[PDB]
Amino acid sequence: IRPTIGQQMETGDQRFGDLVFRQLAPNVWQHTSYLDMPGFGAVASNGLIVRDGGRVLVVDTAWTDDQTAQILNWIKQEINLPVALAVVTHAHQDKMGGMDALHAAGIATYANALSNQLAPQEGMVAAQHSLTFAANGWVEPATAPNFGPLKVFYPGPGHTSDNITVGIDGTDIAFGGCLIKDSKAKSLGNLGDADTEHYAASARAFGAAFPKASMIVMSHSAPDSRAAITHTARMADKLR
Amino acid sequence: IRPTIGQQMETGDQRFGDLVFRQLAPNVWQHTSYLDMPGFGAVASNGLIVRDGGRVLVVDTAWTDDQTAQILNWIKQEINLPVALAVVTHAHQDKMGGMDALHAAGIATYANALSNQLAPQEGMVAAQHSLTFAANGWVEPATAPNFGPLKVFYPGPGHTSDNITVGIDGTDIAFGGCLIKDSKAKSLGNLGDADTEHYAASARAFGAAFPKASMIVMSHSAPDSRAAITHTARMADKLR
Ligand SMILES: CC1(C)S[C@H]([C@H](NC(=O)[C@H](N)c2ccc(O)cc2)C(=O)O)N[C@H]1C(=O)O
Ligand SMILES: CC1(C)S[C@H]([C@H](NC(=O)[C@H](N)c2ccc(O)cc2)C(=O)O)N[C@H]1C(=O)O
Ligand SMILES: [Zn+2]
Ligand SMILES: [Zn+2]
Ligand SMILES: [Zn+2]
Ligand SMILES: [Zn+2]
Ligand SMILES: [Zn+2]
Repeated sequence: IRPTIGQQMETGDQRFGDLVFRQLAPNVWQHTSYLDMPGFGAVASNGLIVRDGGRVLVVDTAWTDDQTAQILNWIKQEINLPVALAVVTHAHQDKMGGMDALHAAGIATYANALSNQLAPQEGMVAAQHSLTFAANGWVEPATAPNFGPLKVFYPGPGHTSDNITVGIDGTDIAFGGCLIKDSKAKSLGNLGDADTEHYAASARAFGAAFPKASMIVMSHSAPDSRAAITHTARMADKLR
Repeated sequence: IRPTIGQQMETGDQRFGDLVFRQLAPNVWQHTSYLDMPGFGAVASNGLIVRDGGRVLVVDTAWTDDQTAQILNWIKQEINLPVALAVVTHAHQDKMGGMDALHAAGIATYANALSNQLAPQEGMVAAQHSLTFAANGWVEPATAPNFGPLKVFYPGPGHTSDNITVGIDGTDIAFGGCLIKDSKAKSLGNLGDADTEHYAASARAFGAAFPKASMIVMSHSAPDSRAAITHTARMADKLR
């Protein structure tokens, strides 16, 4: 409802069960789910839903299996196309807590190989398939077959060592997950698993990988301008 | 000759210019090079040389180009066979400081894709080829072509997020690089770039990957028993 961390609801948001959905482009929506921590309040987390070529592609789970099943039910009601695959952007609960729900639904799942290696240690179910990356950060194409417009980029260690990012070709949208914070953020969030030496370069690498995108989507704020990238990088410069 | 950090010279060590070489098995030698730190003395770093029939394989550079050129000169004098390739075990100076000497010699160089992505940020030159890894840490074989007895394993983040390890097939030797400290060590060394949460599991994963290796080679101590692995993991348990 009214998160302690994460954006508030605004015009253009559709409530569906315990989740919120917002259309960002003709074929792209943002999903938002909430983890209610007793004595603290709710923490919102955002991911994406993309319609491409008669199928739906999901970026990130919700915090829980039940919330992720609700995402799939929203897709069934609003889009009514098969969900071909999901990409999850690192091995933490806000991005991978709902993997079992995707697997039960027959959806193929993909994550950075390192995310799958870390997953059990982080309390997560690993994805079924591992993405690997060139030294320049771009996904190795044979590991990401039939990805439609999704352009998957590993920017380097930052929020975690395994964090990946996703652009949507043909749109104005790029997704930074938990790496990118908004242009008005006062902190970089949870740095407990973070690489404070390399964070700034990784944020800048994300910006340079998706130079055209004007709508920067992220895990814990509303979509922002490219100022979110510059601000995240400058905040991260202070950690070195 | 007498490092402040690293093993001292014992019987069976051959001094060659500024470096020290020790035969570990009929076809395996340890190379040792020294970085003199002003007011502190020398820090030794160890890598390996492996003969595989009519060719030689190298694990890790020395600290500098000139020291690495001396490794190549020792190989020429003592073995007199071509170096087919080198594998470097993460993007820090002790393991990658001499890349330029390998390249000048025409030696094909390999590192974790992440090491190559970090190298420019660490003041290193990237290797010319990238290794990638499965979700259980084993190298993808197509990325390690014609590696002979070198069995490359990524154990998870520990000393750094990119650290890799190498078993020598057909021997009882496995190389832990800077991840593993000796059985008598009191500290884990430089933890500035370390993953303190995952270190213990990564050290144990290295041991489980090479369960019959009885001689554990590491960057800054003489070859040790498997107690190097178990003691490293025990110290790392304390970081969590
Ligand atoms: C919004 C954050 C500060 S929390 C989240 C994440 N942690 C969890 O998913 C944990 N499971 C968790 C545990 C307790 C709790 O109350 C809430 C979350 C992380 O550690 O990165 N991402 C962060 C970020 O993007 O900065
Ligand atoms: C033996 C260590 C403690 S230093 C080495 C490495 N650092 C360097 O290569 C740096 N270039 C460097 C900078 C200043 C200096 O005085 C010496 C070395 C690292 O940071 O991991 N590996 C460590 C380890 O294995 O624990
Ligand atoms: Zn996270
Ligand atoms: Zn987050
Ligand atoms: Zn963690
Ligand atoms: Zn190091
Ligand atoms: Zn070292």
